[PDB]
Amino acid sequence: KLQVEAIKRGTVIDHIPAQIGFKLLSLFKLTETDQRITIGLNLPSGEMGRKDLIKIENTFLSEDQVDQLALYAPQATVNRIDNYEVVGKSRPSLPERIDNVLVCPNSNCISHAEPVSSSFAVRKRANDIALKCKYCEKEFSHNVVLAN
Amino acid sequence: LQVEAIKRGTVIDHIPAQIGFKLLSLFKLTETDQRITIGLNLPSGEMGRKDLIKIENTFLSEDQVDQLALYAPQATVNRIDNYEVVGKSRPSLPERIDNVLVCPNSNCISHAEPVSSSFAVRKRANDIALKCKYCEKEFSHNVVLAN
Amino acid sequence: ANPLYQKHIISINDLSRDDLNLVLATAAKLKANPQPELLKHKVIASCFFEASTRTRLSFETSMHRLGASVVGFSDSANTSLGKKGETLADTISVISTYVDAIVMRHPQEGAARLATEFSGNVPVLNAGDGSNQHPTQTLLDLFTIQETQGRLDNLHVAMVGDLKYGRTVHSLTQALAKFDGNRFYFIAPDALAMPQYILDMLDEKGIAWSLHSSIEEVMAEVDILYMTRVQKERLDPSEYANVKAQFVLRASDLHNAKANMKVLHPLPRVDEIATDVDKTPHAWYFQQAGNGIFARQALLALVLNRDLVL
Amino acid sequence: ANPLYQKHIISINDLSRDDLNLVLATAAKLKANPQPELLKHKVIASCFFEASTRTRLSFETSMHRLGASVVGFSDSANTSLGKKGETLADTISVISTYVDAIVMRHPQEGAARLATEFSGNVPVLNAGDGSNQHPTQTLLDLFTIQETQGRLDNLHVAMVGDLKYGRTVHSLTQALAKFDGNRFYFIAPDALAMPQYILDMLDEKGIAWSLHSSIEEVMAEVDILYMTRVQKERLDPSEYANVKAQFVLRASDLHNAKANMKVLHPLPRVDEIATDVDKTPHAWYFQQAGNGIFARQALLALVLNRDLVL
Amino acid sequence: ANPLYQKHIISINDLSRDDLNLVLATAAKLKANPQPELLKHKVIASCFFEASTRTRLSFETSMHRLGASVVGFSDSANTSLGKKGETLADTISVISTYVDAIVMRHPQEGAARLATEFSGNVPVLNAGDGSNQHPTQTLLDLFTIQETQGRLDNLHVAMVGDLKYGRTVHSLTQALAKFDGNRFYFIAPDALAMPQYILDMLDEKGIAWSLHSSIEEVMAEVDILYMTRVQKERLDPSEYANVKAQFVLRASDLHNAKANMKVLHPLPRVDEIATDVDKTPHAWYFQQAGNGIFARQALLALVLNRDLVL
Amino acid sequence: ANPLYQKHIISINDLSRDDLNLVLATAAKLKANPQPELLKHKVIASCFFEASTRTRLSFETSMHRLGASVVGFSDSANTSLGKKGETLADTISVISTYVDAIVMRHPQEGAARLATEFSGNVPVLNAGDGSNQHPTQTLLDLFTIQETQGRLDNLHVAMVGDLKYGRTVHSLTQALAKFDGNRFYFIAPDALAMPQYILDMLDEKGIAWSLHSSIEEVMAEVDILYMTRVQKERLDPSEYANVKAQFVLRASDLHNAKANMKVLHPLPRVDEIATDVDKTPHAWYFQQAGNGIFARQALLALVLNRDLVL
Ligand SMILES: Nc1ccn([C@@H]2O[C@H](COP(=O)(O)OP(=O)(O)OP(=O)(O)O)[C@@H](O)[C@H]2O)c(=O)n1
Ligand SMILES: Nc1ccn([C@@H]2O[C@H](COP(=O)(O)OP(=O)(O)OP(=O)(O)O)[C@@H](O)[C@H]2O)c(=O)n1
Ligand SMILES: O=c1ccn([C@@H]2O[C@H](COP(=O)(O)OP(=O)(O)OP(=O)(O)O)[C@@H](O)[C@H]2O)c(=O)[nH]1
Ligand SMILES: O=c1ccn([C@@H]2O[C@H](COP(=O)(O)OP(=O)(O)OP(=O)(O)O)[C@@H](O)[C@H]2O)c(=O)[nH]1
Ligand SMILES: [Mg+2]
Ligand SMILES: [Mg+2]
Ligand SMILES: [Zn+2]
Ligand SMILES: [Zn+2]
Repeated sequence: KLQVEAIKRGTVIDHIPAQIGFKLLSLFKLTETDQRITIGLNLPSGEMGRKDLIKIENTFLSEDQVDQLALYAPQATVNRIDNYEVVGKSRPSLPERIDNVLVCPNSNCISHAEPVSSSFAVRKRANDIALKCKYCEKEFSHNVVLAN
Repeated sequence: LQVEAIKRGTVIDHIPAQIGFKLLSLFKLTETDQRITIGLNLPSGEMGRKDLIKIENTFLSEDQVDQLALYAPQATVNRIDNYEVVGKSRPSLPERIDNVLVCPNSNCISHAEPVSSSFAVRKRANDIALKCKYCEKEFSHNVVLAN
Repeated sequence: ANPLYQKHIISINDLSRDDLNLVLATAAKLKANPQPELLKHKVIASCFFEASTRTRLSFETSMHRLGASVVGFSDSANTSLGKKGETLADTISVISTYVDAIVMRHPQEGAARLATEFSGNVPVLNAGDGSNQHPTQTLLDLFTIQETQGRLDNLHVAMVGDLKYGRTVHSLTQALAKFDGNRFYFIAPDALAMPQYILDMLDEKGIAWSLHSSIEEVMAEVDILYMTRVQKERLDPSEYANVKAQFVLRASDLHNAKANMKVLHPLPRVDEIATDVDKTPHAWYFQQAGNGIFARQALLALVLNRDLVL
Repeated sequence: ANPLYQKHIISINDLSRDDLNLVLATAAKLKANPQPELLKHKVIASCFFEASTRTRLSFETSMHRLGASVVGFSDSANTSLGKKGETLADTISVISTYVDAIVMRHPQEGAARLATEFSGNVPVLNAGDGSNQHPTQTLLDLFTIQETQGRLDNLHVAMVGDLKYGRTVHSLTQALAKFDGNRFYFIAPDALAMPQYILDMLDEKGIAWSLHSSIEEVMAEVDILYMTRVQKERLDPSEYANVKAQFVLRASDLHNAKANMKVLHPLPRVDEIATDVDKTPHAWYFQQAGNGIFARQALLALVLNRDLVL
Repeated sequence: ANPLYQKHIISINDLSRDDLNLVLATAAKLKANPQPELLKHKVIASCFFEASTRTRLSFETSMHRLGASVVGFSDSANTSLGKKGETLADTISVISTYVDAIVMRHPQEGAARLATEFSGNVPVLNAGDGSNQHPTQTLLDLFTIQETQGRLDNLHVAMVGDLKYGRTVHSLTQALAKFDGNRFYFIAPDALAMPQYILDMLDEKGIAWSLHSSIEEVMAEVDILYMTRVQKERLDPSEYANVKAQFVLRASDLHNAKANMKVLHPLPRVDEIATDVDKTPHAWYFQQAGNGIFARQALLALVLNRDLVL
Repeated sequence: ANPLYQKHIISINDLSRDDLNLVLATAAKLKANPQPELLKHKVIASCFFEASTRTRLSFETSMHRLGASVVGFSDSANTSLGKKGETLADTISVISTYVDAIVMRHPQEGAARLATEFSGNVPVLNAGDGSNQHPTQTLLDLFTIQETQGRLDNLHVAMVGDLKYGRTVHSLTQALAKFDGNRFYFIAPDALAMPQYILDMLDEKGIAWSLHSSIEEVMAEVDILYMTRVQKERLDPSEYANVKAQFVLRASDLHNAKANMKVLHPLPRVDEIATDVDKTPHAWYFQQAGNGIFARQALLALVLNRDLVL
């Protein structure tokens, strides 16, 4: 059945949008470990047609670590696994703040080329999500922040 | 098998630990619709541990294999079709490396400009030396890699 | 300790109605009863990474009126370190080992906030960070409204000029919207309209605001007429001359003004207020400037002193 | 009177081991027990003919911490008199009728020495004269070593970076060579090697020094790792990138460092020390900068006050 | 003689449709068969009171391609000396005794028109006067559209970017409005909309135009996509970043573009056209710049040579 | 066509010995019999992004001596405006639609090479790219040696001065190393020695070279004494003064010089050649500069004219 076999224990992030799995591995430094990791990209899915999938053994994510996925993989399923059984399923929910991973689109923001981590207050609108920079205090569409 | 066999495509085996993700990034291997399966930190009989990249319905040209040499010089590029390994190659040092490197010379024209980086390669005194196409300066590969 | 002791003063967004009232009460008190030795033996850094003579003179005077010593710089580019390679982070890490408080003005948004992350236990006061915040200007503006009007609630406030790029009008509107029953009149060319994000903020709090083509539309009702600079250098010279007429104030415009009405302007004024206004009892822009001393003293005292003796 | 009362402070070459110890003892004392009125009624000239914001802020803060008043200038070229025709001799002849001490930084070697010849009974303190001396930087460096190490003798001191053009490393080496049993490790590209005249000085005193290609060669033994700036603008951009790797410090380099080891840097640091070093207990460059206040206060107190009350 | 012989070329509003067609016909002919000695023994002044390397190089190359000699200057060199003591009138009164034609660019609107009043018999060609006119840019734009589309009537023209402050798009719109059946699509942020005096002009002539917030709205219908540069000045950094995605073109935006559609841009295109567009068959901004040579040759030939070039 | 027809001239390392001999042969011919109309109707761009009066005057004179027209600019004029918004790629993409060849000088290494990638059919001649290449200087140097010595093989060549940072001596050494039997003598202070990558190159080819601390060591054996300027920047004032006497030539140093020996210097020679050398038969630096005209004419003729000049 399975190209990427079941694991005894750790975390499986399922239901990741195509072209987003690699993004997650990169942005969240997921491969910076010695633990065994198995990945499937462009896998078929019933519920989404085509998906990415990341398994990380002997590793678990907190609730906000899962929530930090919300912006890139809102319908992801994070499965906790021990002794071969899914002992927990959770789903990302918009966090109150997003640190480190975003870049402020204000070219005059002090955040650029200074030894600080980016930080954004999160608030859902209606047809997007607004991101307000901790430093320059400007608020942007998530669609603007996420792009170039 | 944690990452099962494929019918047709390329399997890059024997990648050093912590080099598999770097290869995915540098060479944009995941910018495709084809099914990719990956193992990182897998046990290896000959290496202790390794990384592993499988790209279905996809084959690498000879110079594409050779671009791996600076990162995974002992890698094994296997071509697969109908579940059979039809070819094995090991990267050889290329004579030029384009696109992925960054010239360490801060005054090089390459930085502010719509051109691809390019370095001529010379394994010489058993060091690998990289000469920038633009500024014509030559650097140790260790200096070019850090930047 | 008082609620502002050892706090950073970075943004009007971080200050509550209670905070603003405390600063203003303290400013009235120091105005009435100066304490020239309050900050004796304190050394304060006056760091103008972006030069601003008037704000700097004002801030340094406030330091001296409380007895503190002052070290600092003002930077065109002419300054050693100075416009080049060292990070602001490192500059603050160093200076915060020297002094008891840092007052700083900088051309980049967020610069004062970044400074707080490296100043350890040394308080940072933002004297202006790019197009973001200038909280002491807002505090002096608020102090002036409160002193002349007797309150910060249920006011009719007109704002006139460049409402789009005026950081001081955005901050003042945000601050007044922390109080109840205020009503706003915005008078600006369409190219320089008060931004939608401010309007949405007002709408959410059920605060009334409306647009008007001229000052005479609302002169009868206004308590505070807050005039802003309109920098020609971001309008077409022809465009500016085409639109200036409705954002320029002369003494004759004040004929039906209420007895309590005050005209404010953060300065410099160039074209926007004719000099014949100066002698009217409504002119209050130089008094406003004067009040910067008391608002800035109050902030320094509260931040650097646990319990205000009075 | 103390041995430094009314003395000029021009060169580390003029200061004895006893002199250095006195300054350092006095700095520890003022650090522990400040004397904010010690120099009350003294006026000190802060004369930066060559601009240096960090040194000037440091020096002026020290003046204010002792209660002195400060007059001065900082000169790009923008300053009346100011870059042109009047001799430095005349400038000093005038200023020394105004003030009680002159702190001066100048782009020409020997400028502070020349000043002493025209300042009459007014003490001159050299805050940097071209590529020659910067004695207060050395004193703050020494104070920092002494405070963290408990001594100035029998130390293992590594110096890393531009050892050829660093006036601060030459002076520090000269000063430490006034003490006994110190051993030096010099880590620099061949183009920026510690000069032969310094090496000959060490050889004559039987002080051990050796060259090393990397910091890891000596990390296990080092007490003080003194990192210097390497100004790109005197290496080829290609040359710099070719050689920077062995003169750049990261937290990972500190794995086998002794518990007492401190990393120093006169600042600004740009490339030479990664920010991950900052949080290690070995990072001491901002503390070092902080110590400039106490070393500079000690110097001013000793020079301007006969008998240190303590 | 030909209709433009010895005429001044100051404003697109002084050139009739027949004049425009004549310049373009002459440009096509000189492109097909050069006349390298047509203006032999002519001396032309290239007077760039306001510097513009690209416009100046283009104009001077055109002079040389016709065999004329060139004298001139580029300015903004009274950087801190100040503005002229001597009037532009006097400068032109003198230069017009030297040369056979004057090509001039100047920071003030109307400068070329004033020049014609002092140049006597000598023709003045306007290479740009402030935010007023830039007729040869419009001529090269028109020539480029005519060449790639085969006509200047019944076209669907999109203009994108700073439509408010672009003298080049105002002129091109006025020029295309001299022809019949053209349809306009204006894509601009609200702050940078095509001015009303332009829309009124189109309305008087019964010419259809519409506003759009995005290029994709119109891509499938456009024959010409005329991009302009959004000046960072004209905006706040944060504002610019919020709007940018609208006025920026990348190759993927062209998927539904008509095969004949050409993308133009008067240059520099720094941000608004991604380099991936360059290799598409639609990219025509460098060819456009190239056509500046033939448009400017044509104008020089017609103004200075009595008989039509054939 | 001739081997250099329509070729880019970017680097000495791309020119073979045959190419070098061809340029020099062509230079000799044009010196003997000028061809003032060879490039009639050609337009050449003289693009000095980095200013260089002497190189630019030389190159433009060469263009005119062949009858070509010239358009261009000299820069470092974005003095405080800032670096380009527009890419060098775009500048070249535009200019290459104007002219028949581009001669360019630029402060960044690789700039001329990048230009070739955007210039299409238009040849690019490198007049200097940072510390990388300056091929026409090497060509004029070679032509001068060939003319005065009668050959480019079996020569004894001394190079003196800043051998470390002189792009001109690196190139001349690489060029002479394409010929046979040449012997090198490198006279330089330790801080400014000929780089190892050069010595390795000579070692691969079995070419003899030796280091000397003084010109007299080698004077009696040299055919060419190639002097370079020691940049005061590259050193400290005191260091420079300690070393100067080694790399400075005066007439008395030439007493034992061979009758055929010529002294060259790419200029300016400010310090290193005393004016008393000028009237000796060995002084050949002005004749050398003169030969720049013929070397640059030769290159322009070969690149732009299909057939060999005969
Ligand atoms: N020992 C295990 C158990 C399960 N999984 C993986 O974890 C994911 C969730 O397991 P499961 O709930 O059993 O699959 P589904 O029923 O499809 O769950 P969902 O509805 O979330 O898709 C699956 O991708 C499965 O392959 C695993 O890798 N190792
Ligand atoms: N249909 C197949 C066949 C092979 N492989 C993979 O390709 C690699 C090499 O194949 P193979 O020659 O069968 O394995 P080895 O004998 O171990 O070869 P080597 O000595 O190179 O390790 C292995 O990772 C194997 O799992 C695969 O993914 N799909
Ligand atoms: O752990 C896994 C899960 C899935 N897969 C591979 O992914 C594909 C789907 O296998 P699934 O098991 O995920 O089917 P599914 O219906 O549960 O999918 P969802 O709707 O929940 O998204 C199959 O091709 C399978 O081989 C793995 O290789 N490993
Ligand atoms: O295609 C593969 C190959 C290997 N693996 C997994 O990697 C581990 C090694 O399996 P291998 O099959 O690669 O063993 P090996 O002896 O050939 O190792 P090398 O020296 O050739 O490197 C095993 O745990 C296996 O499950 C896969 O999951 N998929
Ligand atoms: Mg499922
Ligand atoms: Mg194997
Ligand atoms: Zn920001
Ligand atoms: Zn390079």
